[PDB]
This record gives sequence, C-alpha cells and structure tokens, in this order.
Amino acid sequence: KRLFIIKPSGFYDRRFLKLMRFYILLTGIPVAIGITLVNVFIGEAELADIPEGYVPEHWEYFKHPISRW
Amino acid sequence: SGYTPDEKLRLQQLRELRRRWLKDQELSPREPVLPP
Ligand SMILES: CCCCCCCCCCCCCCCCCC(=O)OC[C@H](COP(=O)([O-])OCC(O)COP(=O)([O-])OC[C@@H](COC(=O)CCCCCCCCCCCCCCCCC)OC(=O)CCCCCCCCCCCCCCCCC)OC(=O)CCCCCCCCCCCCCCCCC
Repeated sequence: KRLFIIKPSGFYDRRFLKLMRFYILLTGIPVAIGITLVNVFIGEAELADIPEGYVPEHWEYFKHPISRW
Repeated sequence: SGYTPDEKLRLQQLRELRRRWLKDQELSPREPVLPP
C-alpha cells in the first residue's frame, strides 16, 4: 500500500542547480583543458643568467607562460 | 461523563471525512508516471 508523500516543489531548486552547473562547466572545461594543454606542451621557463649585452623584456622575468602572456 | 451527542456527531463526521481523505492518499498502480 504505497502512499503519496507531500513535498514542496523541488523542480525549481533542481533547475537552478542544473543551470549553474551547466554554465560553470561550459566556461570552465575549456579553461581546464587549455591549462592542461599549455602545461604539458609549453612548460615553464628556467632560471638562466642574463647574457652579456642583453636587456630582457619585462615579461621575461616570469616563468609561467600564462603569467608572461 | 462521556461525549455529548453533538460531540459524538461531530467526531463521527470528522472521522468519516478523515478516513476518506486518508484513503484518497493512496497511489494507483501507475501513479509514478516516469517520463522517458
Ligand atoms: C563544478 C560546478 C559546481 C560549482 C562550482 C563552484 C566553484 C567555482 C570555481 C570557479 C573557478 C575556480 C578558480 C580556480 C582557478 C585555479 C586554476 C589553477 O591555477 O590550477 C592550479 C593547478 C595548476 O598549477 P599550474 O601552475 O598551472 O602548473 C604548474 C606546473 O608546472 C604544472 O605541472 P606539470 O608540468 O607536471 O603538468 C601537469 C599536467 C599533466 O599532468 C599529468 O597528466 C600527470 C598526472 C599523473 C598521472 C600519471 C599516470 C597516468 C598515465 C600513465 C599510465 C599509462 C602508461 C603506463 C601503463 C602501465 C600499465 C599497468 O596537469 C596539469 O596541467 C594540472 C591540471 C590543470 C587543472 C586546472 C584547473 C582549472 C579550472 C578552472 C575553472 C574551474 C571550473 C570547474 C571545472 C573544472 C574541471 C571539471 O592545478 C591543480 O590544482 C592540480 C591539483 C593538484 C592537487 C594534488 C592532490 C593533493 C591533495 C593534497 C591535500 C590533501 C587533503 C585532502 C583534500 C583533497 C581535495 C582534493
């Protein structure tokens, strides 16, 4: 003998959670994929001495490619 | 000294209504109509 359980309408909360997850993932999965691709294909720099008669650009003092960009 | 006749009548009518309402709370065999 199954009975009906009276509950508040959970459609709207579930829909909001689905929409928020969808938008965050839509904008974040490409970001994570690009970060991983950059990390495995364009590695960090190395601390090298400044060559004689050479003034580096201001962005050449950082090691992470994203930070340099 | 027990219920008064008006109290008995009101209690009986409310009892029949409540039992009917509880009977209406049951689920038919197809009630959870799950969409595909
Ligand atoms: C979700 C919705 C719900 C609502 C959300 C609400 C919140 C909203 C959030 C909004 C956005 C958040 C903002 C944050 C942005 C920050 C991004 C960032 O900077 O990345 C940081 C960081 C990247 O650092 P980096 O500076 O870019 O790289 C520096 C290195 O040079 C690089 O190192 P490398 O050169 O070695 O390269 C390694 C490379 C590759 O490494 C590997 O592949 C190797 C891995 C090992 C596997 C080896 C074996 C496998 C294969 C071998 C087997 C096959 C062959 C042999 C077969 C044998 C057969 C038996 O991997 C990577 O590149 C790092 C991963 C990149 C992920 C970046 C994330 C960005 C997300 C931004 C948007 C977020 C939106 C959400 C969506 C997120 C995605 C779903 O990423 C990480 O955090 C990595 C996690 C490391 C943690 C390790 C775990 C340790 C746990 C310790 C704590 C223990 C306590 C318990 C706690 C447990 C908790 C887990």
